[PDB]
Amino acid sequence: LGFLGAAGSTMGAASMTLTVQARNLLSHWGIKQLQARVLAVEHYLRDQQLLGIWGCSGKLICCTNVPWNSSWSNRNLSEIWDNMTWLQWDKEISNYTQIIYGLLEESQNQQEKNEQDLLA
Amino acid sequence: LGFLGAAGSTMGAASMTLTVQARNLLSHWGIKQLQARVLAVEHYLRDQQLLGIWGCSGKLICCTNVPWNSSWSNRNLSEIWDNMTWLQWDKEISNYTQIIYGLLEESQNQQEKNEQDLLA
Amino acid sequence: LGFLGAAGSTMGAASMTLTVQARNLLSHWGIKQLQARVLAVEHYLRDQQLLGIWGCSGKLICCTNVPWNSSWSNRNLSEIWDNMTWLQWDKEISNYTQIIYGLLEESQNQQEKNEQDLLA
Amino acid sequence: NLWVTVYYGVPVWKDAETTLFCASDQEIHLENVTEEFNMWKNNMVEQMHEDIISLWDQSLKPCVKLTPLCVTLQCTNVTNNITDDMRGELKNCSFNATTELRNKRQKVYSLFYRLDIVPMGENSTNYRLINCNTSAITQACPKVSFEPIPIHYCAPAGFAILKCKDKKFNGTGPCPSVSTVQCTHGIKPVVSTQLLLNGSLAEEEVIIRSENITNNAKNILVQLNTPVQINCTRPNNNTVKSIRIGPGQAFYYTGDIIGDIRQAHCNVSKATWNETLGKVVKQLRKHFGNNTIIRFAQSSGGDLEVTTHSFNCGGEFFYCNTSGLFNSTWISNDSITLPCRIKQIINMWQRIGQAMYAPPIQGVIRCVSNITGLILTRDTTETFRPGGGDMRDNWRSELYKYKVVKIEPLGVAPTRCKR
Amino acid sequence: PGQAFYYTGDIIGDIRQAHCNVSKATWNETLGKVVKQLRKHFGNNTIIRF
Amino acid sequence: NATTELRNKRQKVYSLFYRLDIVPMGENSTNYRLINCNTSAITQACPKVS
Ligand SMILES: *[C@@H]1O[C@H](CO)[C@@H](O[C@@H]2O[C@H](CO)[C@@H](O[C@@H]3O[C@H](CO)[C@@H](O)[C@H](O[C@H]4O[C@H](CO)[C@@H](O)[C@H](O)[C@@H]4O)[C@@H]3O)[C@H](O)[C@H]2NC(C)=O)[C@H](O)[C@H]1NC(C)=O
Ligand SMILES: *[C@@H]1O[C@H](CO)[C@@H](O[C@@H]2O[C@H](CO)[C@@H](O)[C@H](O)[C@H]2NC(C)=O)[C@H](O)[C@H]1NC(C)=O
Ligand SMILES: *[C@@H]1O[C@H](CO)[C@@H](O[C@@H]2O[C@H](CO)[C@@H](O)[C@H](O)[C@H]2NC(C)=O)[C@H](O)[C@H]1NC(C)=O
Ligand SMILES: *[C@@H]1O[C@H](CO)[C@@H](O[C@@H]2O[C@H](CO)[C@@H](O)[C@H](O)[C@H]2NC(C)=O)[C@H](O)[C@H]1NC(C)=O
Ligand SMILES: *[C@@H]1O[C@H](CO)[C@@H](O[C@@H]2O[C@H](CO)[C@@H](O)[C@H](O)[C@H]2NC(C)=O)[C@H](O)[C@H]1NC(C)=O
Ligand SMILES: *[C@@H]1O[C@H](CO[C@@H]2O[C@@H](C)[C@@H](O)[C@@H](O)[C@@H]2O)[C@@H](O)[C@H](O)[C@H]1NC(C)=O
Ligand SMILES: *[C@@H]1O[C@H](CO[C@@H]2O[C@@H](C)[C@@H](O)[C@@H](O)[C@@H]2O)[C@@H](O)[C@H](O)[C@H]1NC(C)=O
Ligand SMILES: *[C@@H]1O[C@H](CO[C@@H]2O[C@@H](C)[C@@H](O)[C@@H](O)[C@@H]2O)[C@@H](O)[C@H](O)[C@H]1NC(C)=O
Ligand SMILES: *[C@@H]1O[C@H](CO[C@@H]2O[C@@H](C)[C@@H](O)[C@@H](O)[C@@H]2O)[C@@H](O)[C@H](O)[C@H]1NC(C)=O
Ligand SMILES: *[C@@H]1O[C@H](CO[C@@H]2O[C@@H](C)[C@@H](O)[C@@H](O)[C@@H]2O)[C@@H](O)[C@H](O)[C@H]1NC(C)=O
Ligand SMILES: *[C@@H]1O[C@H](CO[C@@H]2O[C@@H](C)[C@@H](O)[C@@H](O)[C@@H]2O)[C@@H](O)[C@H](O)[C@H]1NC(C)=O
Ligand SMILES: *[C@@H]1O[C@H](CO)[C@@H](O)[C@H](O)[C@H]1NC(C)=O
Ligand SMILES: *[C@@H]1O[C@H](CO)[C@@H](O)[C@H](O)[C@H]1NC(C)=O
Ligand SMILES: *[C@@H]1O[C@H](CO)[C@@H](O)[C@H](O)[C@H]1NC(C)=O
Ligand SMILES: *[C@@H]1O[C@H](CO)[C@@H](O)[C@H](O)[C@H]1NC(C)=O
Ligand SMILES: *[C@@H]1O[C@H](CO)[C@@H](O)[C@H](O)[C@H]1NC(C)=O
Ligand SMILES: *[C@@H]1O[C@H](CO)[C@@H](O)[C@H](O)[C@H]1NC(C)=O
Ligand SMILES: *[C@@H]1O[C@H](CO)[C@@H](O)[C@H](O)[C@H]1NC(C)=O
Ligand SMILES: *[C@@H]1O[C@H](CO)[C@@H](O)[C@H](O)[C@H]1NC(C)=O
Ligand SMILES: *[C@@H]1O[C@H](CO)[C@@H](O)[C@H](O)[C@H]1NC(C)=O
Ligand SMILES: *[C@@H]1O[C@H](CO)[C@@H](O)[C@H](O)[C@H]1NC(C)=O
Ligand SMILES: *[C@@H]1O[C@H](CO)[C@@H](O)[C@H](O)[C@H]1NC(C)=O
Ligand SMILES: *[C@@H]1O[C@H](CO)[C@@H](O)[C@H](O)[C@H]1NC(C)=O
Ligand SMILES: *[C@@H]1O[C@H](CO)[C@@H](O)[C@H](O)[C@H]1NC(C)=O
Ligand SMILES: *[C@@H]1O[C@H](CO)[C@@H](O)[C@H](O)[C@H]1NC(C)=O
Ligand SMILES: *[C@@H]1O[C@H](CO)[C@@H](O)[C@H](O)[C@H]1NC(C)=O
Ligand SMILES: *[C@@H]1O[C@H](CO)[C@@H](O)[C@H](O)[C@H]1NC(C)=O
Ligand SMILES: *[C@@H]1O[C@H](CO)[C@@H](O)[C@H](O)[C@H]1NC(C)=O
Ligand SMILES: *[C@@H]1O[C@H](CO)[C@@H](O)[C@H](O)[C@H]1NC(C)=O
Ligand SMILES: *[C@@H]1O[C@H](CO)[C@@H](O)[C@H](O)[C@H]1NC(C)=O
Ligand SMILES: *[C@@H]1O[C@H](CO)[C@@H](O)[C@H](O)[C@H]1NC(C)=O
Ligand SMILES: *[C@@H]1O[C@H](CO)[C@@H](O)[C@H](O)[C@H]1NC(C)=O
Ligand SMILES: *[C@@H]1O[C@H](CO)[C@@H](O)[C@H](O)[C@H]1NC(C)=O
Ligand SMILES: *[C@@H]1O[C@H](CO)[C@@H](O)[C@H](O)[C@H]1NC(C)=O
Repeated sequence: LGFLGAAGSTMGAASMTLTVQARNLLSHWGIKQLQARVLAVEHYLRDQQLLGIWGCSGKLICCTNVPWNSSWSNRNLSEIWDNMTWLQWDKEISNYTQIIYGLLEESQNQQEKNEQDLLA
Repeated sequence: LGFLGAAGSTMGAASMTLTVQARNLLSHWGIKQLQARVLAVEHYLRDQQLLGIWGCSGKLICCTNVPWNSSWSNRNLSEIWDNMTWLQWDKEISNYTQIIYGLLEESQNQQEKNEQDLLA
Repeated sequence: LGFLGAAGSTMGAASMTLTVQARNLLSHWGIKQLQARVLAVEHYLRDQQLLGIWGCSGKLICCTNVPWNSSWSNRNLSEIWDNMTWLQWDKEISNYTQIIYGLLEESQNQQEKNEQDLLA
Repeated sequence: NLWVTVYYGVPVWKDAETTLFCASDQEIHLENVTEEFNMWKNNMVEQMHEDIISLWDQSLKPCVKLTPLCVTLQCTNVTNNITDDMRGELKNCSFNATTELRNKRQKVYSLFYRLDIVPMGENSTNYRLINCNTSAITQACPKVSFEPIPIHYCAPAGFAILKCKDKKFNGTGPCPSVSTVQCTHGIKPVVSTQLLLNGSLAEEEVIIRSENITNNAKNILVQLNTPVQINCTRPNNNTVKSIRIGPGQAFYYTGDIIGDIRQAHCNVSKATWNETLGKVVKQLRKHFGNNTIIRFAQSSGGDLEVTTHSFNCGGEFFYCNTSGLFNSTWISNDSITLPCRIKQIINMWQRIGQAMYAPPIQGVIRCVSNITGLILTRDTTETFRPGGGDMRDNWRSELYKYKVVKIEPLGVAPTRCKR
Repeated sequence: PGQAFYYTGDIIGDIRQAHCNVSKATWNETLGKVVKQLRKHFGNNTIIRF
Repeated sequence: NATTELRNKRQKVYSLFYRLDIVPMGENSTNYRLINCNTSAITQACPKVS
């Protein structure tokens, strides 16, 4: 039930421990320790900025309007959520995360403009 | 009307100055000053992360689905909002804030899963 | 199509590149480099805090309930969005941004209180 | 059909290097995680190496620098009852030292080990200290101990340390039993050469670890599953005297020896040592042939710092001859006494521009320690000899079970949920 | 103690003065160009002396 | 008369200096000091550093 305890569990089980890991992301001699702390903050903020760009700010589970390409993975839901742990899944689609991230950004950019014109 | 000016006022009056305090949370010799600045940022981010975990990201007043236990405090609304300043209130329930924070996290975790299954 | 590429384009064109600039805001000898990094983070967080205070957390385009005073600028939409680049616009209303920011904060403070009383 | 869903707080990580921090004077099992470990490519070792050296150097910054002592010394034989094993080991050296006032000098005599001095012009009365031509010696502060106090290494937020709990793990490859820890166990920075002292023991069997076992250019780290106790002594009663060589600057030296002069030595139980080697041989035969010959031999060459067992015993620096431990051939209440030399001028790390003077310790010295592993090199018939000159191997022996990874909490997967 | 000082012990052969060589023609072309541009800030029917 | 690696020894050294680096003392034509001996300590640049 602690940090990374679910690392060996199935994706559908591990997805219930997202707050366990989220809370462990934040907290001349002594300078390299400041560099490590500053860097940890910068890393954290980049992931948070990215979620904001995709329209997922403030949440751990975020649904989008980006469809899945089976060229990315053609496994079904029982193969992915009831087997392939998150470590296994990450390896399998590592080659596609930049394509997916680009498509999440493009979608949010269309959504924010369509919503401003409906408030007009 | 300045920072902490409302500290001696009633909770229902002090609650109208939340932006006054929120804006004053952010801004070898010289190293201890960097440590103080890095630490101030880390503190800030932990409170913001915690609000996000509870589903209160981006707001100063956030209503939740967590009921009040009168074992925490059995005072009524006139006792709490028209007397007991925030300093007094903080002392009275200090023993219960970890129980309340845990219950806020558990509630948000159920809310995000119930909302993803209704978008399915 | 890169960072600040749209700087010489019209406001209505440049507004479509907001993610290009947003992503370039984050990333004794060596101390002044830590000071620069800590400062960059603090600057970033102040702008993000300010958007949160105004109720614009998590978005690049945010509509508000603050009307425009033509004392601030009496130009029409074709003058502003189909000419005056953002650099030109920023010069023209620089004298009024603190008035506008104050009015955005006041509006959000009324909105959050009206919404808590409708959930009651 | 299926839509991209974004998840944050995902239990995923990637190998990474970072800066670990100290902790000096918690564990999660990860039930179905198999992880790939690789000691020798473990950067925790490189960090520990640099931190130990840096802390060592920092401790000498406020200590007396012995530049007034780079003078000619006039050395004669010590007028005492010196045994055969000690003839030529000590010299009685006279010199003109500075005092707290610039226009005054004092005549001082002291005892030096022969290893710390060198003749000038091949002259038998005039000697200089060993470092006068390469460096300034700094005297270690008498109030600061050399005790190897345990250090724990802790990860920064966003990182984690994984630990391998497999009792038969040899430093590389998959580890089926992995846990996550906040900070490592306390590791004592014991500095020694060919015999590893006061480390961790193997849980079940002697473990032989090598980056490439068939490569004779690599060292073999042998972890024992039982300690071998070794008793070291300097059986001479030293009278320690001091002088002021400057404004509040005191130099410490041995004035004289009370009683007879005898050689320093270490004792290893003969039977325990023979059992230990039999176990090492059985495991070597799993990498080498079974119907083979395993021979142990003494170090082949190099200076005293690498041909002997070097260690700090009660503050003194010993250089013990281990040919009595590694002289046997294995084909298909006695003790072993190991003679030891003592030095006051040492270089610690394999460096040229630094030297330290270890002031002598008053009285008679005895220390007891555990041999918890060996460092061997390899030349039918295979021959193994003691190695261990590079301190990074001492630290690999404790850090081999730990790995540092970076946490990567953001990820995506297909679901039936759409915005 | 490990501190070496370096110095010139001697000179082999004759002792001559160190010097630099600038092409005469290239230098005169260079100044002519500089003068033409100085005359855009100073008068045209002027004298420029180096 | 230069110092040596031992404190109680001296060595006789001769070297060539440029006149710009030395100054006469008391207007004496045999006795000169280095230029900086009255204002600073000279540090020798390391020969291994370009
Ligand atoms: C392997 O581990 C063993 C077990 O820990 C270790 O043996 C210990 O060594 C220390 C240091 O030599 C011993 O501590 C000393 O004991 C004497 C006798 O009572 C004291 O007088 C000493 O105090 C003086 O010196 C100190 C500086 O060292 C001063 O700070 C102090 O004020 C005094 O002037 C000191 O307490 C300890 O007793 C032994 N332990 C046992 C069980 O024998 C061994 O050294 C380790 N081996 C290696 C190579 O690291
Ligand atoms: C190491 O072993 C030797 C024996 O080989 C020990 O020497 C004896 O010490 C006692 C005193 O305790 C004397 O009475 C004996 O006469 C000594 N014997 C010999 C042959 O010299 C020695 O003490 C042991 N070691 C250590 C490290 O203390
Ligand atoms: C080192 O040599 C000195 C002499 O140079 C020894 O000290 C002398 O000892 C005799 C007795 O044998 C005394 O009468 C003298 O007065 C002492 N001289 C001085 C200057 O103290 C000294 O004992 C020798 N050191 C050792 C360890 O044997
Ligand atoms: C440890 O002691 C042994 C003797 O027991 C030394 O070995 C001798 O080394 C010389 C070369 O200097 C050879 O000629 C002899 O044949 C060797 N003797 C034996 C019995 O093999 C060894 O050199 C010593 N080691 C150290 C570091 O002092
Ligand atoms: C600087 O002066 C020294 C003498 O003070 C010159 O060295 C001598 O040269 C003669 C030959 O002309 C030798 O016989 C001497 O033995 C040398 N003396 C020493 C101390 O080496 C030296 O050559 C002069 N330097 C220069 C550059 O001319
Ligand atoms: C799905 O992807 C199809 C093939 O795209 C190519 O292969 C994948 C693995 C990536 O490497 C990508 O960069 C390549 O272009 C497309 O042909 C198909 O149109 C895509 N489906 C969409 C976007 O509707
Ligand atoms: C989900 O998929 C299950 C496994 O399918 C088979 O094995 C995988 C690894 C692929 O090679 C695939 O092409 C094979 O057919 C099926 O047994 C299961 O019925 C599927 N579930 C649904 C609802 O379709
Ligand atoms: C309200 O709390 C009741 C008592 O809970 C106990 O006392 C409080 C003060 C805390 O110390 C808590 O940890 C103790 O368990 C519960 O019996 C009651 O069920 C709670 N009401 C709820 C949760 O419905
Ligand atoms: C709110 O509470 C007022 C005070 O109640 C009394 O004093 C407090 C401190 C407790 O000891 C409580 O048990 C006492 O009864 C009441 O006067 C007031 O009527 C209450 N208001 C409402 C709407 O119920
Ligand atoms: C619009 O502004 C009018 C004039 O306000 C004054 O001039 C502007 C440029 C600022 O300097 C401001 O501080 C001055 O007060 C107001 O008279 C008018 O009421 C404003 N419109 C609103 C707020 O409804
Ligand atoms: C938008 O404005 C255009 C320009 O208006 C004229 O020039 C500006 C700079 C001011 O001085 C203004 O007072 C002048 O009248 C008009 O040509 C255009 O028709 C306007 N568009 C609409 C929809 O009203
Ligand atoms: C590990 O696998 C077993 C099934 O073999 C399962 O019961 C257990 O819950 C899994 N562990 C974790 C952390 O999911
Ligand atoms: C693993 O995948 C299969 C489909 O390939 C599915 O039937 C099963 O539910 C998944 N998990 C288990 C329990 O094996
Ligand atoms: C991913 O990319 C590698 C090349 O970098 C390729 O060999 C592999 O087949 C790709 N497919 C996967 C694992 O999705
Ligand atoms: C302090 O108490 C008085 C009543 O005694 C009240 O009028 C005043 O507003 C209070 N001060 C603050 C800051 O609320
Ligand atoms: C304080 O509490 C009482 C109820 O206990 C309430 O009637 C009153 O409004 C509160 N504030 C004042 C004005 O005293
Ligand atoms: C809070 O806890 C303390 C003990 O830590 C206890 O004495 C006190 O009665 C508790 N009650 C309050 C003030 O809510
Ligand atoms: C610059 O102005 C020209 C019109 O003169 C326009 O076509 C071009 O797109 C503008 N450049 C940018 C970056 O907008
Ligand atoms: C510039 O402003 C005028 C109105 O003043 C408008 O008609 C035109 O669309 C704008 N842009 C262009 C294309 O000149
Ligand atoms: C802005 O303020 C300046 C004085 O600071 C004033 O001269 C100018 O007219 C003002 N108007 C603009 C450019 O909006
Ligand atoms: C001094 O000791 C050496 C042994 O290192 C020996 O060869 C020499 O003869 C001795 N000299 C005297 C005068 O005793
Ligand atoms: C110490 O100084 C005396 C002169 O006072 C000298 O005779 C003696 O040789 C010097 N000692 C050494 C080691 O040089
Ligand atoms: C110092 O002298 C020894 C000989 O006694 C020699 O081996 C060593 O290389 C010399 N050190 C330096 C820096 O020249
Ligand atoms: C260590 O274990 C790995 C994996 O089984 C094996 O390939 C390697 O040869 C072993 N090395 C030694 C020295 O035992
Ligand atoms: C291990 O060493 C042998 C020589 O004994 C060499 O042939 C082999 O390539 C080396 N293997 C690796 C992985 O370096
Ligand atoms: C060593 O000398 C001291 C006097 O300084 C004496 O008290 C002690 O008993 C002696 N120890 C031995 C082993 O001779
Ligand atoms: C080392 O000393 C202990 C007592 O401290 C003794 O029991 C043991 O037998 C000795 N070991 C050897 C090899 O002499
Ligand atoms: C060491 O073990 C070998 C092999 O069993 C045996 O022949 C030899 O006598 C043993 N030596 C000692 C000292 O026990
Ligand atoms: C080597 O000998 C041992 C007995 O000492 C035996 O158990 C093992 O199976 C043998 N290995 C081979 C490859 O013959
Ligand atoms: C090895 O042991 C033999 C006796 O078996 C002995 O003669 C020889 O000198 C020893 N070698 C060393 C280096 O001690
Ligand atoms: C040697 O190991 C034993 C067993 O773990 C331990 O009790 C003893 O203290 C150790 N000896 C030393 C000197 O650390
Ligand atoms: C400088 O040297 C180059 C050859 O390196 C030669 O061609 C050129 O003419 C020389 N310039 C002058 C001014 O002498
Ligand atoms: C200066 O003279 C140049 C010709 O060398 C001519 O082109 C230029 O126009 C003249 N400028 C003025 C101000 O007369
Ligand atoms: C050193 O002496 C020179 C004359 O040779 C003089 O000009 C200079 O000012 C003096 N420097 C100082 C610091 O007095």
